[PDB]
Amino acid sequence: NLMLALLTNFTLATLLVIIAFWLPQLNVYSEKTSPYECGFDPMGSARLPFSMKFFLVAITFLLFDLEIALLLPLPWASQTANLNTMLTMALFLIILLAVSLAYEWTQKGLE
Amino acid sequence: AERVAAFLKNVWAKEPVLVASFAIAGLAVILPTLSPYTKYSLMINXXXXXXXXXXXXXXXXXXXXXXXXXXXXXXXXXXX
Amino acid sequence: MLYIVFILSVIFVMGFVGFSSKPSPIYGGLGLIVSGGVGCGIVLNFGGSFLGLMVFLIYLGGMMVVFGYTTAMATEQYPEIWLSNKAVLGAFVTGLLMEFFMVYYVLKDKEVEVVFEFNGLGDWVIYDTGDSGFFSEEAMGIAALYSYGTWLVIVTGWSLLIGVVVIMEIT
Amino acid sequence: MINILMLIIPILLAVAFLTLVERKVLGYMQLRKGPNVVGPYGLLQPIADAIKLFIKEPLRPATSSASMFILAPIMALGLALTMWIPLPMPYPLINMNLGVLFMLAMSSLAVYSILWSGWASNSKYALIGALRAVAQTISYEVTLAIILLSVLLMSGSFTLSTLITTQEQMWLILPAWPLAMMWFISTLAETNRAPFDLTEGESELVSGFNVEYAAGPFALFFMAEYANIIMMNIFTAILFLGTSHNPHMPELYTINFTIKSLLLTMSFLWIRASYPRFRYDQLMHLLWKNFLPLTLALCMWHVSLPILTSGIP
Amino acid sequence: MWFEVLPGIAVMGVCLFIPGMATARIHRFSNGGKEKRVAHYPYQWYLMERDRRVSGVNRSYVSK
Amino acid sequence: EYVVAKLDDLINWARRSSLWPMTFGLACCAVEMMHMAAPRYDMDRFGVVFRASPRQSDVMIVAGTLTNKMAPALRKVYDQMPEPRYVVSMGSCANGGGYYHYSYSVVRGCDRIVPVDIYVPGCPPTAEALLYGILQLQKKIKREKRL
Amino acid sequence: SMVYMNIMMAFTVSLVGLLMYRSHLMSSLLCLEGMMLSLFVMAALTILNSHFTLASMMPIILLVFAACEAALGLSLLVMVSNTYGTDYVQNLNLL
Amino acid sequence: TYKYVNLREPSMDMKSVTDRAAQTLLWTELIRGLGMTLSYLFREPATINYPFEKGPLSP
Ligand SMILES: NC(=O)c1ccc[n+]([C@@H]2O[C@H](COP(=O)([O-])OP(=O)(O)OC[C@H]3O[C@@H](n4cnc5c(N)ncnc54)[C@H](OP(=O)(O)O)[C@@H]3O)[C@@H](O)[C@H]2O)c1
Ligand code: SF4
Repeated sequence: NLMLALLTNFTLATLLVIIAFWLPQLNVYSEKTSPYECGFDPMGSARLPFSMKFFLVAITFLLFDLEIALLLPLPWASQTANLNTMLTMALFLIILLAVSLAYEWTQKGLE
Repeated sequence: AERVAAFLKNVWAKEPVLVASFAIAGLAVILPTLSPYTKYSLMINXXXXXXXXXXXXXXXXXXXXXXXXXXXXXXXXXXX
Repeated sequence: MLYIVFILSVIFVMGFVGFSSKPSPIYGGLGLIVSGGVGCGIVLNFGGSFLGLMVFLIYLGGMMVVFGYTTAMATEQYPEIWLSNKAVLGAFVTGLLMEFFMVYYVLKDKEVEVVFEFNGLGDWVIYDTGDSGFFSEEAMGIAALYSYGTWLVIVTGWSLLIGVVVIMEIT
Repeated sequence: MINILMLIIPILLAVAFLTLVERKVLGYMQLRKGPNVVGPYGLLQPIADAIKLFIKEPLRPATSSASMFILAPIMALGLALTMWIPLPMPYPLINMNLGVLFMLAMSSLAVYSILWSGWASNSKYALIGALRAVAQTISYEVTLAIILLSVLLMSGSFTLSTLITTQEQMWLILPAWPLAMMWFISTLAETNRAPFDLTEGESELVSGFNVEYAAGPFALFFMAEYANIIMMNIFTAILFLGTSHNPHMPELYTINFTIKSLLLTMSFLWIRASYPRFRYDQLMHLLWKNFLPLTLALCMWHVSLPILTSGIP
Repeated sequence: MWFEVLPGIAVMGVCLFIPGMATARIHRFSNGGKEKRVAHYPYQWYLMERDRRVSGVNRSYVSK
Repeated sequence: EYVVAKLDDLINWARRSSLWPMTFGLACCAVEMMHMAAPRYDMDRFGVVFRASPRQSDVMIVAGTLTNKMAPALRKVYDQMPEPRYVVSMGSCANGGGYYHYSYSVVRGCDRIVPVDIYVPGCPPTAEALLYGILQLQKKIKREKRL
Repeated sequence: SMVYMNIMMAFTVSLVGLLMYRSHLMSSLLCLEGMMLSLFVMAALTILNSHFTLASMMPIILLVFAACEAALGLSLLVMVSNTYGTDYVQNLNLL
Repeated sequence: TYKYVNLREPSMDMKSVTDRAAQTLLWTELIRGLGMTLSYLFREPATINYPFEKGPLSP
């Protein structure tokens, strides 16, 4: 069973958290801080946009990932269908992806 | 030479990985059209049966025999 | 115990309530992992491992891009929990009544539906497919193909060329 | 079922005994003595950390978040330890209908551990280590699937059982010569102990998925992050290595498979000590700008090869 | 010196050695013949189903 | 009775085994604190692993001079530490100013800000003498929890 | 029939989700991929039960186009924040 | 005195360009850097454990 295999690993992982959660307890003072790592009071309270810099490169992944998923037939489809008719079509998707990346060379962005 | 040998060495000097991206991908298109071996791969692809064989009613037919080992239809014998 | 897909379909709608009842794109982002990942199991149990795991490949990868705009652009002000806001929780509490109250009618007899079709029980009828094919089995077993639909390959290749050029003009 | 329980407890020990190698081999690489005092050769120290970090260490974050944060170390282990199940081995636990698809999907799902740790602290200091961890992983997921496809089209289908049988005379390193070199870099897509790596180690910035986490969740992160290093080392030893199969004697396979993986296990810690970090911007320029046109050209090359000379499963 | 390094490798030659042998040697108790059948596609699945139906009764895979 | 008494020593054995320091780059003492990582005098996986981050570590080593500008900074770092925590003030600056002491900015002895368990007196804290700062720490951990 | 009724009920909630707007514009782009997820499950079950084999290619094409609109809308979200500050449905000028 | 850090381009034509391109295409010099710490692993560490061994000093 796939369901019994996945759940037994997941239930053992969450049980180890409980062991580290309930055993160590003595005092909880107003001692824990927001930023940590380096110290001092947080100048940037809560949340602020920041954004930008990688906005173009991240978007292109969402566009490219669909094509790689459409490339997944290649080792699994080429078994029954004619190869000569497929050769013109299978390469066609890979060629145009290089064309889109060639347009990505002319000003890539801020990244 | 103006662009055949003069411009080719410029790609090797600055960003040399660009040479391999055009040469290897370029040969991947030219080779399957000219080489005399590509037609053999399609032959075995058609010969390998995925579905079960179908029996047809025989009434005056050429190159058709029983299921036993005999010369019928064609039958693949391309390389062992 | 007999039901496999039906229990998973409950978890499928469970994550979908956190979209109409807006929980911000982090708690609402979780829905595409929780109900999305269980949603693959709905496809997997019927058959075809390819198309079932194809949902995992994009709706988690593309969600990382969405995550690249959760800590960016707009939403970085307050987390906005779906358990805190009165306008949000009111949509969730009515949202669960659209799902959990429906399951109450499933147990014993056929369930009442808004559509004309009756739901009934269907435990063995849930699969509704014979063995038939053996070698190179399943319709999903040889699903994706470049042959026959040659016209479909060109336009998909075109649409993935357009976007890259177009987004460059926008930005 | 007993096999799953016999693949978590001895496997968590392998991630525990990794801590030795993480400063013994890395130590001798830097000409310094590692584990020595605690055990005969410091062998009692890796098991001591489990007594140290879980039973006595108590922290929970300040401003925090709600249910999420503590959900993330559950997501760390419960998605990276499940990766052991689809592994072909001598014999796999529930052999998948398509093997590598489950390996690629759950690896990308394992990235969420460092993603949800960004919203662990509501403060902006922690999410900078998370935003850096996005780009250091998001770009390398492109080639990871493409370089797989060139190997998969060369040999068999997606099923991991066929990948053992295909290597009977020679390894897949020799036909896939530039592609094998790519899988020393593309394997380091996940936040691993390396020179390429991701936003996880200190050095310049604050420690990602560690500054927000305690000890107990933070200790649970290392049991998942170092676990992925072994996972990629085994996965390379299936796709590129093989040597022999032998279905009659499993003993001859199990010894020979471990030596091939252990040589690769040292190789990532060899990388870690040797070289500095590649920078946030310039790691995005190694791939995408430079390596993506190279991999696709080899992907173009590997499409033609089964058509040029017969190579269909 | 490698006399300190090698116990770090030898301890890995036991723990990582377990998952390989534990999967294979458990097939003795689970099945009659030290083998678990590969499923893949319905063709191989049907052969297991008719085996359990034909005079094996309770056992999933059994010879004769 | 006997199992209970030995289990408390087993928990204390984990702190006797390994303790992670904090890289307080506070003064010249921090340079000799880097010499603990240097091979000739090593505690690297003898009982010390450098990793930083105050949330993960067990022991914080105050390595040098503290000022009024640093007194609010170090205090909450000690508060960011997990509750079983040990402070080793290493150097004369950490013990009450190398010179200083009668100066305007320097806080005297760290104990005014954060309590200290193990003192190291050495200005240029020789790595030979520094090794006690971790070895005596393990020796001081004797008994925890009776009831 | 039985399984279809649950995933149709999931479609109706996501239908309201595309028609409901509160503060941020990010909810719509989640629901755009959400509605496409519900259509994909509906397509997968219909084709596989009454086997097609040829038409099982069609949802794979649909899944490609599922994020084609979603990638363009998410890139439009970028330029709104550059013109303004934060993307808001509450903040618009046109009449 | 002037030592000069600038090399003023080592590559010129044919032989000097291709070998400088070969190291950037694959690795080679990184594998050469990998072998630098290989020999460092082989040689004995100059390490002193305190509770038994003691370090060098002065009168
Ligand atoms: N609830 C209130 O706040 C309140 C209201 C009205 C009046 N008061 C008065 O104010 C006082 C508040 O003190 P508290 O409750 O804060 O003190 P506490 O927290 O109980 O601390 C007392 C300490 O003394 C030790 N101790 C006490 N009795 C012991 C024994 N029989 N054997 C061994 N060790 C012992 C304990 O050590 P171990 O932990 O190691 O045993 C403990 O650390 C009380 O005495 C009470 O009369 C309090
Ligand atoms: S005690 Fe001496 S060595 Fe240490 S910080 Fe002060 S002056 Fe420097």
